[PDB]
Amino acid sequence: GFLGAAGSTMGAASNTLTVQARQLLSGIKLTVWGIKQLQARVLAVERYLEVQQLLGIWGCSGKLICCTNVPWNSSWSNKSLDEIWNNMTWLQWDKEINNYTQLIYRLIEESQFQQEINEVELLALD
Amino acid sequence: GFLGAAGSTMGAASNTLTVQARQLLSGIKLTVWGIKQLQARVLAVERYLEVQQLLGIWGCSGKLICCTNVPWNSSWSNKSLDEIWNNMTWLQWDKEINNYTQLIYRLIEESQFQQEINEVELLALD
Amino acid sequence: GFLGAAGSTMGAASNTLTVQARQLLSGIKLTVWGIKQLQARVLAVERYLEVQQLLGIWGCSGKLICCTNVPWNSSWSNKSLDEIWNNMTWLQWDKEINNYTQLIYRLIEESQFQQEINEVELLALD
Amino acid sequence: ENLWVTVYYGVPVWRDADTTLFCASDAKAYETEKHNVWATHACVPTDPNPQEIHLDNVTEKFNMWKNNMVEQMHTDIISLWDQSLKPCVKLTPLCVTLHCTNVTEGLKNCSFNMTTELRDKRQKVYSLFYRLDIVPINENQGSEYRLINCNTSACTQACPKVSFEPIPIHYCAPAGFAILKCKDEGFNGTGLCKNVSTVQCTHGIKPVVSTQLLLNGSLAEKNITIRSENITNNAKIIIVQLVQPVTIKCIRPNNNTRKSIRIGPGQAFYATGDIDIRQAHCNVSRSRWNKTLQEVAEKLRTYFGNKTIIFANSSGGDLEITTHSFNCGGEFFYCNTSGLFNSTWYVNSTTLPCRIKQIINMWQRAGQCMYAPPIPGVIKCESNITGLLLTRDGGKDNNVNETFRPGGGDMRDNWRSELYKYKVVKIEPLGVAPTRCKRR
Amino acid sequence: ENLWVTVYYGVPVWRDADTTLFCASDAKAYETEKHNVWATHACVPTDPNPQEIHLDNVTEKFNMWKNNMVEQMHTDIISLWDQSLKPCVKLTPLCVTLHCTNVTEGLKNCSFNMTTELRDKRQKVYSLFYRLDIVPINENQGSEYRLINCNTSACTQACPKVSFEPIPIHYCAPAGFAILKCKDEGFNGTGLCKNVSTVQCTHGIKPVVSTQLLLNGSLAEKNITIRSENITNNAKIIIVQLVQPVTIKCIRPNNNTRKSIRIGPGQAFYATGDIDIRQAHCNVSRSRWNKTLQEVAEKLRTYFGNKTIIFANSSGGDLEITTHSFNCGGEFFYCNTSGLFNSTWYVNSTTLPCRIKQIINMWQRAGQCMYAPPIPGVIKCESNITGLLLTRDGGKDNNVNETFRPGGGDMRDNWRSELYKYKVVKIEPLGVAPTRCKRR
Amino acid sequence: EGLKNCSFNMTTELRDKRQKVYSLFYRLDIVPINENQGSEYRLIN
Ligand SMILES: *[C@@H]1O[C@H](CO)[C@@H](O[C@@H]2O[C@H](CO)[C@@H](O[C@@H]3O[C@H](CO[C@H]4O[C@H](CO)[C@@H](O)[C@H](O)[C@@H]4O)[C@@H](O)[C@H](O)[C@@H]3O)[C@H](O)[C@H]2NC(C)=O)[C@H](O)[C@H]1NC(C)=O
Ligand SMILES: *[C@@H]1O[C@H](CO)[C@@H](O[C@@H]2O[C@H](CO)[C@@H](O[C@@H]3O[C@H](CO[C@H]4O[C@H](CO)[C@@H](O)[C@H](O)[C@@H]4O)[C@@H](O)[C@H](O)[C@@H]3O)[C@H](O)[C@H]2NC(C)=O)[C@H](O)[C@H]1NC(C)=O
Ligand SMILES: *[C@@H]1O[C@H](CO)[C@@H](O[C@@H]2O[C@H](CO)[C@@H](O[C@@H]3O[C@H](CO)[C@@H](O)[C@H](O)[C@@H]3O)[C@H](O)[C@H]2NC(C)=O)[C@H](O)[C@H]1NC(C)=O
Ligand SMILES: *[C@@H]1O[C@H](CO)[C@@H](O[C@@H]2O[C@H](CO)[C@@H](O[C@@H]3O[C@H](CO)[C@@H](O)[C@H](O)[C@@H]3O)[C@H](O)[C@H]2NC(C)=O)[C@H](O)[C@H]1NC(C)=O
Ligand SMILES: *[C@@H]1O[C@H](CO)[C@@H](O[C@@H]2O[C@H](CO)[C@@H](O[C@@H]3O[C@H](CO)[C@@H](O)[C@H](O)[C@@H]3O)[C@H](O)[C@H]2NC(C)=O)[C@H](O)[C@H]1NC(C)=O
Ligand SMILES: *[C@@H]1O[C@H](CO)[C@@H](O[C@@H]2O[C@H](CO)[C@@H](O[C@@H]3O[C@H](CO)[C@@H](O)[C@H](O)[C@@H]3O)[C@H](O)[C@H]2NC(C)=O)[C@H](O)[C@H]1NC(C)=O
Ligand SMILES: *[C@@H]1O[C@H](CO)[C@@H](O[C@@H]2O[C@H](CO)[C@@H](O[C@@H]3O[C@H](CO)[C@@H](O)[C@H](O)[C@@H]3O)[C@H](O)[C@H]2NC(C)=O)[C@H](O)[C@H]1NC(C)=O
Ligand SMILES: *[C@@H]1O[C@H](CO)[C@@H](O[C@@H]2O[C@H](CO)[C@@H](O[C@@H]3O[C@H](CO)[C@@H](O)[C@H](O)[C@@H]3O)[C@H](O)[C@H]2NC(C)=O)[C@H](O)[C@H]1NC(C)=O
Ligand SMILES: *[C@@H]1O[C@H](CO)[C@@H](O[C@@H]2O[C@H](CO)[C@@H](O[C@@H]3O[C@H](CO)[C@@H](O)[C@H](O)[C@@H]3O)[C@H](O)[C@H]2NC(C)=O)[C@H](O)[C@H]1NC(C)=O
Ligand SMILES: *[C@@H]1O[C@H](CO)[C@@H](O[C@@H]2O[C@H](CO)[C@@H](O[C@@H]3O[C@H](CO)[C@@H](O)[C@H](O)[C@@H]3O)[C@H](O)[C@H]2NC(C)=O)[C@H](O)[C@H]1NC(C)=O
Ligand SMILES: *[C@@H]1O[C@H](CO)[C@@H](O[C@@H]2O[C@H](CO)[C@@H](O[C@@H]3O[C@H](CO)[C@@H](O)[C@H](O)[C@@H]3O)[C@H](O)[C@H]2NC(C)=O)[C@H](O)[C@H]1NC(C)=O
Ligand SMILES: *[C@@H]1O[C@H](CO)[C@@H](O[C@@H]2O[C@H](CO)[C@@H](O[C@@H]3O[C@H](CO)[C@@H](O)[C@H](O)[C@@H]3O)[C@H](O)[C@H]2NC(C)=O)[C@H](O)[C@H]1NC(C)=O
Ligand SMILES: *[C@@H]1O[C@H](CO)[C@@H](O[C@@H]2O[C@H](CO)[C@@H](O[C@@H]3O[C@H](CO)[C@@H](O)[C@H](O)[C@@H]3O)[C@H](O)[C@H]2NC(C)=O)[C@H](O)[C@H]1NC(C)=O
Ligand SMILES: *[C@@H]1O[C@H](CO)[C@@H](O[C@@H]2O[C@H](CO)[C@@H](O)[C@H](O)[C@H]2NC(C)=O)[C@H](O)[C@H]1NC(C)=O
Ligand SMILES: *[C@@H]1O[C@H](CO)[C@@H](O)[C@H](O)[C@H]1NC(C)=O
Ligand SMILES: *[C@@H]1O[C@H](CO)[C@@H](O)[C@H](O)[C@H]1NC(C)=O
Ligand SMILES: *[C@@H]1O[C@H](CO)[C@@H](O)[C@H](O)[C@H]1NC(C)=O
Ligand SMILES: *[C@@H]1O[C@H](CO)[C@@H](O)[C@H](O)[C@H]1NC(C)=O
Ligand SMILES: *[C@@H]1O[C@H](CO)[C@@H](O)[C@H](O)[C@H]1NC(C)=O
Repeated sequence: GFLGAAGSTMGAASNTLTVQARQLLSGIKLTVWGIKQLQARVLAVERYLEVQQLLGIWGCSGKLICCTNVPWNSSWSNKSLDEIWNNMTWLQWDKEINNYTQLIYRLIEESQFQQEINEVELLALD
Repeated sequence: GFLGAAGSTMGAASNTLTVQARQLLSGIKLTVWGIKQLQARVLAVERYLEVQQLLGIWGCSGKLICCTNVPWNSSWSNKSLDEIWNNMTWLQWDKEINNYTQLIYRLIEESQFQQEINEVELLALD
Repeated sequence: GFLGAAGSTMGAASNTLTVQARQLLSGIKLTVWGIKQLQARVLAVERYLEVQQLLGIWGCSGKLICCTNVPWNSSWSNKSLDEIWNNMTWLQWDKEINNYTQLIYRLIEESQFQQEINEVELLALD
Repeated sequence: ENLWVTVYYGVPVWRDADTTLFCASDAKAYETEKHNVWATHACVPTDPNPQEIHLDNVTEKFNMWKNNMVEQMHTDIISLWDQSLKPCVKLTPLCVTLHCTNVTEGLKNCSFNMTTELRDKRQKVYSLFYRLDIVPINENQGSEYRLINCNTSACTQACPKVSFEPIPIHYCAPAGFAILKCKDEGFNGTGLCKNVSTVQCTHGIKPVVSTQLLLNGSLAEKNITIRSENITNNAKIIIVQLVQPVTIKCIRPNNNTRKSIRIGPGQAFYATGDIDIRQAHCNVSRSRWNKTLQEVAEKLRTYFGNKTIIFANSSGGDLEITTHSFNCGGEFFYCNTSGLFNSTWYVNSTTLPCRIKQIINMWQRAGQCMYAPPIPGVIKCESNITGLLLTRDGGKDNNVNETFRPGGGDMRDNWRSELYKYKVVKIEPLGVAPTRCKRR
Repeated sequence: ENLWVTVYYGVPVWRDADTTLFCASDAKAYETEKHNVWATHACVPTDPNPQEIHLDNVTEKFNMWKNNMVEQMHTDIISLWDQSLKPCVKLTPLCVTLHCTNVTEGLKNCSFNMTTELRDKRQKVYSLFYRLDIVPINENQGSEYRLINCNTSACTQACPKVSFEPIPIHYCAPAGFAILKCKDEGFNGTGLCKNVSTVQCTHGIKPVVSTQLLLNGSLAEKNITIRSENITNNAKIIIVQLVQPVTIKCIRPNNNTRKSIRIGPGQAFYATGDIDIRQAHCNVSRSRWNKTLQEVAEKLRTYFGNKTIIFANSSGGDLEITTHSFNCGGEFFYCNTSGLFNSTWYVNSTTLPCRIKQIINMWQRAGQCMYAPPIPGVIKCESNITGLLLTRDGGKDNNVNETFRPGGGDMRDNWRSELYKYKVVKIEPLGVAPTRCKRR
Repeated sequence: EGLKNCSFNMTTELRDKRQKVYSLFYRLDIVPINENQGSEYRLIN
């Protein structure tokens, strides 16, 4: 499985996922290059821990292909799943979708990964 | 939702959770501030990583509101669920409960997240 | 529960787990100790993180005794589960299995955690 | 009715923290080389917006004294000085024979032999000094003085491009640590503050060096404010912060200038070139101050009961401490605070002269003298006075006349001046509770 | 029956590492600016309790020779020396014309010109030197000597407030790494140790400044102990650790004193004030050593067969190596070890004089001389010899007389002394096994 | 042309003797100290 490969249409692109995930975290007296290494590792680690933190409040840091019933809001792009998986492509998709994403990166953290035990109240308590 | 909010009673306080979780992780040559930032980010990262490790061995890093059938030991405060979620409040709760907490912060890692495949042995092996 | 203890046979050893897991993360102007502490914590942080990344793509970071339907390949060892839990021992077991480990540490990231929603496609989409 | 252990994650639980803290500000130019000792963009400009929120109902005990931050900032500022001075000159050749002359009082007029840019040629070179820069070498002789440090310590001149000018710094707590702000002026630093908030980074503290009188610090409201570790320890510090501002505009009345001499090839020393000569002075008209102090005394009597009270001068101790003292621009003042603290305060129906100095022993360290640059200017201070480092007399004079002197008791306390409102804490996201459940 | 891949997390599996290691100890004062060369509390006092645990049946191959810690400590401790000396004086104002004289042997009595606190006035100043501090400038003349470094190296004197006194450091491993300890004395550092344990941080290891004889490191049990990379390489080092200690109480018998002279204005050099004058000495009584060595010989015979054996002097090589050498207080010794290694060990039915030095070339570095502070004291050592850097004669000379000389061939091996018992490892939590299951 | 042959006084390893020492310089290493004189150049820095 390759790294990058975003011109693979989005479903076929997902024939690869986890090798890119490894690239998120590993490359696959004081002194100048030593302080640069230290700073670099921390920035990569802290950025890596931010997306794992997203995969906390989004859920799915376990199941690394993610489910919620959060609404796909029809104010976003109406592009078909058929176009998306089999003709359209990741960089190009984010460059279409980013104008919506600051909604989604909060509206995603709904009850399923923000409030659902407040609903388990009715399942398990009287 | 706000940050902090401990004076909301513990159930209503839980109307906020995930935003405080973000605050655990990001604020929402040598040079003197440079080394201090580098130390600071590492301490935050490791401390944030210490509670993810707790959410490992306690379970529930995959589900940031948590379940186990571990005993609520009646040697602890007998305060009612009704009082707790609807009149009591998190600082004022921990400052009543800390005396017990170290027991829980070990006894919580019972078999459900500490041993249970040793029991899935009975479920899946002859 | 002790640290280490690999000479307890692999099942009896697994009477303990999570206390060894804490040891993965905490020990339970400047002089050289100041910069070496900072380097040290980051290498541990990265390492702790690297294995959590494995427990992403292998799954099971949410259930720290792990399951998959991935093949046990008969080219590795035909040694019995009976031998393994009750007579064999972790260091001596890795000194048998290391000759295969690099195969498994990729082959384990089969679909169950690497791809499986591509299969949930048939479960949930027409 | 059964119960189990349950956990809610990220719930607000917090405790006092021995944690590290880090700088932010507005960006002054984004340039890493922007001329400054405090925060030359080496301090990261983390969000200048104080994104604070109400701790509605959140009752907290504050602790101005066992606070980490005082010691942290104190250690910090001293490190800022070192890692602003290492970038510029050590004056290791400057302790040398100084000859001096007397001119219209205590601004001494002087010349000396030194290395040029060449480590062979002597050069005769010329500078003013304020008398308090020098001491006699062995005897009362016209050629025989040394700089006041040389006796035990080495000096370092900072580039005029290391401006000591107090740009505020915001301390951020790093994430998983947080700041609690006592959200009232009607408060003293120990016990409960009933109204409160949280901040990721503090409102700019204002690290004006300050020696006895709090410059530049924010006002109170409702009443004048008084703060101390323990008021029954008469010897240890009393901080005042005022409900009313006061303002001072001290001046060097003398047309005095940079003279630049190479003392070694990389090493530009700033000698002091002259223009009649008059003592440095200040204007703060008495009656505003007087009736302010009349209320300061009343707030103090709200501890002590109905005493007549005096504010009296600091005396006998080191001039570095016993004057009120501060920077303006990049040059340092040592004012005979007596004229503003020689005053009396009954119960019933009720301007400084100053010395300039080029050498300072800042934070009272051994070694590591700073020779401040002589600023090129008829220098003008333009600043607020807003609070007092008082001391109450060791005269436990049995309920009659108990009284005060201002002091430079700790430069930590010159920061407590603002740090009092901020309590730094760890969040522990570990919400163990009873409820019921079974695993999914 | 069928099987799948499965993983247990965090089960015990480990391998050797290039991993970094960090300090712990007790806190001596919690002052960040303490008087100490090894740990000014900038070494974090990670738990002083060794929370060690059994490795019952855990058969771990050890390797004292491919161990990372020797090289790491060698680097770390050299870093500490520089980080203790950078704060204190370099002695560029000291390599100069020295005039000297002879007095009751080779503690030369001397004077020189130098800069004072002022970069103009020559001061004539006076000090003792031990003869091995100096060399002649060009020719055999009374005015014509220089300090022994100046030929190729610059000197630097630590404040007497940077004690070399050996406070132990405990090496912690970072988390996800650990120390394995051979839980036996009846062991040598290569191959299996059958009885073992693990700890996060090494039990106390003395920095052990040592040069030839292991001082201060602990004793064995069951037998005297021998360690080598390869015993058949007669040239490379042999280490001994004894079952029994011997104590040595070396002395400067001369009442000699700190003379502080200013050498630049922030810079303080410690010249050496005098009181009869006698050679440095070490009381140890022969027969305890003699019959201890008779067992060292018997342990060694287990490798070689029934030889009569000799321990003989180090000779001919640089005095910095070829004398036994160590600190007391802050001042260093170089002793004629011959008097304790000039001895014979049959099979059949079978105290030193010393030179002080004010200069040392520690770790055999180019540059970076230490002029050790001459101590204000009749210095007394109160310490244990416990082991030997032996060297067996390279001349193979077989079947008659095979024999040894003490050496100092690498100060890495002066640390190997105690390090042998510790193996530093990564833990890999990656427990692949067969089992069988289906996802929940 | 433009490779000047030069000598100067300096300290040695002793902080006393003005050792007379010798070096070449390519001309662009130096400038005149004040005036067009054979003893009177400084390093261009
Ligand atoms: C807090 O104490 C501070 C000193 O510790 C006070 O800060 C500044 O101190 C300096 C030196 O004493 C003063 O003098 C100069 O001021 C000018 C100001 O230029 C700006 O304003 C003019 C219009 O008035 C405008 O034409 C210019 O373009 C600038 O926008 C500076 O250029 C000089 O470098 C030098 O700073 C300052 O006046 C004084 N104040 C400020 C804001 O700089 C400070 O005033 C004290 N603050 C309080 C609240 O007490
Ligand atoms: C390992 O080698 C070390 C030296 O390399 C030995 O440590 C110490 O070395 C110094 C200098 O040679 C000795 O001299 C002085 O000792 C006094 C002792 O003060 C303490 O004891 C008295 C009572 O005896 C007590 O009243 C005091 O409060 C102190 O508790 C110190 O004040 C001096 O600073 C200086 O250290 C030491 O005697 C010597 N021993 C110790 C334990 O300090 C060390 O002995 C060697 N250890 C082994 C196992 O061989
Ligand atoms: C901080 O705590 C206070 C209470 O100390 C909150 O104010 C009010 O608290 C009551 C708690 O019972 C909330 O329920 C109300 O109770 C009254 C009877 O006491 C009832 O008549 C009302 O119909 C309601 O059930 C009440 O809503 C709440 N009112 C508000 C919004 O002020 C306060 O809200 C808490 N503040 C925070 C954390 O924002
Ligand atoms: C005490 O202050 C005086 C006045 O600044 C210093 O004396 C001499 O000052 C003049 C500047 O006024 C320097 O230059 C000379 O100026 C006159 C015109 O005023 C001009 O006719 C001459 O050709 C020359 O340029 C003069 O160099 C300076 N003298 C010295 C010794 O530098 C005096 O230096 C101060 N006293 C001490 C002890 O430094
Ligand atoms: C700069 O250096 C020169 C020499 O290069 C200094 O000249 C010296 O000045 C003194 C008078 O101040 C001359 O008189 C003699 O002084 C000694 C010591 O005080 C005294 O014992 C004698 O009786 C006599 O008065 C001295 O001959 C003269 N030359 C030398 C080589 O010392 C000059 O004073 C220095 N100037 C500055 C501004 O530093
Ligand atoms: C304003 O400051 C005071 C302290 O100046 C803060 O609380 C007070 O703290 C002191 C010392 O902890 C307490 O005083 C001691 O009380 C005992 C018992 O009566 C007495 O035996 C001792 O001699 C001593 O006086 C004091 O009780 C305590 N309470 C009060 C109301 O002052 C206070 O939290 C701060 N309050 C505000 C609104 O800023
Ligand atoms: C000292 O008093 C003067 C007024 O005499 C203050 O202003 C400065 O005055 C000087 C002349 O004394 C000015 O220099 C001249 O400026 C013109 C116009 O730019 C130029 O063509 C001439 O060649 C000459 O340089 C100077 O510009 C003026 N301003 C400054 C900042 O020096 C002066 O502020 C007082 N001294 C100090 C150090 O503040
Ligand atoms: C060799 O060691 C001797 C003895 O320490 C040094 O000789 C001279 O020592 C005396 C101090 O004992 C210094 O001051 C003189 O002391 C006597 C009393 O002892 C007193 O009567 C005198 O008035 C005077 O104060 C004297 O300065 C010192 N001699 C020198 C040359 O400085 C001698 O310094 C040592 N040798 C060398 C080459 O330095
Ligand atoms: C400290 O400095 C002074 C000078 O300020 C030194 O005085 C010099 O001492 C020497 C004898 O040691 C005198 O004799 C001459 O020495 C040269 C070189 O060895 C030789 O070629 C001549 O034949 C003659 O013997 C010399 O005249 C005298 N003055 C000077 C200017 O050199 C003093 O010795 C120094 N003392 C110390 C302890 O460093
Ligand atoms: C104590 O030390 C010895 C080594 O001093 C440790 O094991 C021994 O290691 C040597 C070198 O690796 C082995 O020697 C070589 O053996 C081969 C095969 O017999 C021979 O051809 C070579 O000439 C050479 O002698 C030696 O076999 C090996 N094993 C033993 C049992 O000595 C030993 O692990 C350490 N033991 C303890 C209890 O500390
Ligand atoms: C080192 O080994 C050598 C050689 O085996 C030992 O040297 C010999 O030591 C004896 C005393 O044990 C010396 O005897 C003395 O000789 C003097 C001068 O005639 C006499 O006055 C005494 O009564 C006594 O007999 C002997 O000279 C010496 N021989 C040689 C060749 O050096 C030595 O003892 C061993 N130990 C040390 C610390 O050197
Ligand atoms: C060198 O031998 C002396 C004995 O003479 C050792 O003890 C020190 O002796 C000096 C006098 O030579 C003592 O100074 C005196 O102390 C008393 C009481 O403190 C005071 O009244 C006198 O005015 C004078 O200061 C000194 O206290 C004493 N102890 C020390 C630590 O110096 C000395 O230990 C031997 N020298 C060295 C460097 O060890
Ligand atoms: C090293 O330093 C010595 C001095 O310690 C230099 O010797 C001096 O050299 C000059 C010529 O270059 C001699 O002539 C005189 O120069 C003055 C100053 O311009 C002039 O006014 C006189 O008319 C005369 O020409 C001088 O006598 C001589 N000695 C001294 C004590 O100055 C030497 O040249 C230097 N060498 C190097 C290579 O740097
Ligand atoms: C160490 O391994 C030994 C075997 O090396 C364990 O010893 C016994 O192994 C038998 C297997 O039949 C067990 O029944 C015994 O229970 C084990 N010994 C005992 C008494 O426990 C030994 O326990 C393991 N050591 C530890 C880890 O304690
Ligand atoms: C990109 O799309 C083209 C379709 O023309 C395809 O042939 C090519 O292999 C794709 N490359 C990938 C998989 O990124
Ligand atoms: C004081 O200064 C004047 C010049 O202003 C000078 O004539 C006189 O000699 C000086 N006197 C003393 C004692 O310094
Ligand atoms: C300072 O205090 C002393 C009394 O301690 C007093 O005599 C003096 O006049 C006061 N003022 C000054 C300017 O010294
Ligand atoms: C030896 O020292 C004496 C004083 O003890 C002195 O008189 C003599 O000149 C010295 N001789 C040499 C060659 O150092
Ligand atoms: C050192 O060894 C040599 C033989 O190499 C011997 O002659 C000499 O006496 C020994 N002792 C000393 C102090 O040189």
